[PDB]
Amino acid sequence: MPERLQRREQERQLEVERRKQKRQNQEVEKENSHFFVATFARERAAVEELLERAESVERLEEAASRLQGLQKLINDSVFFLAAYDLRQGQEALARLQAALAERRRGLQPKK
Repeated sequence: MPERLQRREQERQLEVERRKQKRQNQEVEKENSHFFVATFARERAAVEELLERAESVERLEEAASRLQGLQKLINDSVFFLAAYDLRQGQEALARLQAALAERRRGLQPKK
Protein backbone atom coordinates (compact mmCIF):
# COMPACT_ATOMS: atom_id res chain seq x y z
CA MET A 1 0.00 0.00 0.00
CA PRO A 2 2.38 2.78 -1.26
CA GLU A 3 -0.46 5.38 -1.83
CA ARG A 4 1.86 7.31 -4.30
CA LEU A 5 1.13 9.17 -7.60
CA GLN A 6 1.56 6.48 -10.32
CA ARG A 7 2.02 8.84 -13.37
CA ARG A 8 4.65 6.56 -15.09
CA GLU A 9 1.84 4.42 -16.63
CA GLN A 10 0.97 7.45 -18.87
CA GLU A 11 4.54 7.33 -20.39
CA ARG A 12 3.79 3.75 -21.60
CA GLN A 13 0.36 4.90 -22.94
CA LEU A 14 2.31 6.31 -25.99
CA GLU A 15 2.56 2.64 -27.18
CA VAL A 16 -1.02 3.17 -28.60
CA GLU A 17 0.63 5.24 -31.39
CA ARG A 18 2.03 1.90 -32.72
CA ARG A 19 -1.55 0.43 -32.97
CA LYS A 20 -2.54 3.45 -35.20
CA GLN A 21 -0.20 2.04 -37.96
CA LYS A 22 -2.23 -1.28 -38.03
CA ARG A 23 -5.83 -1.85 -39.32
CA GLN A 24 -8.86 0.08 -37.92
CA ASN A 25 -9.80 -0.30 -34.20
CA GLN A 26 -13.14 -1.87 -35.39
CA GLU A 27 -11.40 -5.28 -35.15
CA VAL A 28 -10.72 -4.72 -31.39
CA GLU A 29 -14.45 -5.54 -30.92
CA LYS A 30 -13.62 -9.18 -31.97
CA GLU A 31 -12.08 -9.71 -28.48
CA ASN A 32 -15.61 -9.36 -26.91
CA SER A 33 -16.87 -12.51 -28.78
CA HIS A 34 -14.77 -14.61 -26.32
CA PHE A 35 -16.79 -13.09 -23.40
CA PHE A 36 -20.08 -14.26 -25.01
CA VAL A 37 -18.72 -17.82 -25.59
CA ALA A 38 -17.58 -17.86 -21.90
CA THR A 39 -20.85 -16.55 -20.29
CA PHE A 40 -23.00 -18.66 -22.71
CA ALA A 41 -21.02 -21.94 -22.20
CA ARG A 42 -21.23 -21.37 -18.38
CA GLU A 43 -24.98 -20.55 -18.46
CA ARG A 44 -26.00 -23.47 -20.79
CA ALA A 45 -24.20 -25.88 -18.41
CA ALA A 46 -26.15 -24.61 -15.32
CA VAL A 47 -29.56 -25.10 -17.10
CA GLU A 48 -28.39 -28.59 -18.25
CA GLU A 49 -27.78 -29.47 -14.53
CA LEU A 50 -31.02 -27.86 -13.15
CA LEU A 51 -33.23 -30.11 -15.36
CA GLU A 52 -31.26 -33.12 -13.96
CA ARG A 53 -31.76 -31.92 -10.30
CA ALA A 54 -35.54 -31.44 -10.96
CA GLU A 55 -37.83 -34.13 -9.35
CA SER A 56 -41.36 -32.77 -10.21
CA VAL A 57 -43.13 -30.46 -12.74
CA GLU A 58 -42.50 -27.45 -10.37
CA ARG A 59 -38.67 -27.49 -10.94
CA LEU A 60 -39.24 -28.41 -14.62
CA GLU A 61 -41.29 -25.18 -15.19
CA GLU A 62 -38.43 -23.17 -13.54
CA ALA A 63 -35.84 -24.62 -16.01
CA ALA A 64 -38.07 -23.42 -18.93
CA SER A 65 -37.47 -19.80 -17.67
CA ARG A 66 -33.64 -20.31 -17.49
CA LEU A 67 -33.50 -21.37 -21.19
CA GLN A 68 -35.70 -18.34 -22.19
CA GLY A 69 -33.21 -15.95 -20.47
CA LEU A 70 -30.20 -17.47 -22.30
CA GLN A 71 -31.71 -16.57 -25.75
CA LYS A 72 -31.78 -12.86 -24.57
CA LEU A 73 -27.94 -12.84 -24.17
CA ILE A 74 -27.54 -13.41 -27.96
CA ASN A 75 -30.42 -10.94 -28.72
CA ASP A 76 -28.31 -8.07 -27.20
CA SER A 77 -25.17 -8.71 -29.40
CA VAL A 78 -27.08 -10.36 -32.34
CA PHE A 79 -25.82 -7.82 -34.96
CA PHE A 80 -22.27 -8.33 -33.53
CA LEU A 81 -22.12 -12.18 -33.47
CA ALA A 82 -21.27 -13.71 -36.89
CA ALA A 83 -23.81 -16.00 -38.67
CA TYR A 84 -21.71 -18.94 -37.30
CA ASP A 85 -21.86 -17.94 -33.57
CA LEU A 86 -25.40 -16.43 -33.70
CA ARG A 87 -26.78 -19.71 -35.17
CA GLN A 88 -24.69 -21.71 -32.64
CA GLY A 89 -25.93 -19.87 -29.49
CA GLN A 90 -29.56 -20.02 -30.74
CA GLU A 91 -29.56 -23.78 -31.66
CA ALA A 92 -27.53 -24.66 -28.52
CA LEU A 93 -30.58 -23.81 -26.30
CA ALA A 94 -32.73 -26.20 -28.42
CA ARG A 95 -30.15 -29.00 -27.69
CA LEU A 96 -30.80 -28.63 -23.89
CA GLN A 97 -34.59 -28.17 -24.48
CA ALA A 98 -34.76 -31.89 -25.45
CA ALA A 99 -33.29 -32.87 -22.01
CA LEU A 100 -36.33 -31.11 -20.39
CA ALA A 101 -38.98 -32.57 -22.78
CA GLU A 102 -37.46 -36.10 -22.19
CA ARG A 103 -38.25 -35.71 -18.41
CA ARG A 104 -41.58 -33.82 -18.97
CA ARG A 105 -43.13 -36.79 -20.88
CA GLY A 106 -42.59 -39.01 -17.77
CA LEU A 107 -43.57 -36.26 -15.22
CA GLN A 108 -46.74 -34.60 -16.66
CA PRO A 109 -49.82 -36.74 -17.61
CA LYS A 110 -50.30 -38.21 -21.15
CA LYS A 111 -53.37 -38.29 -23.49
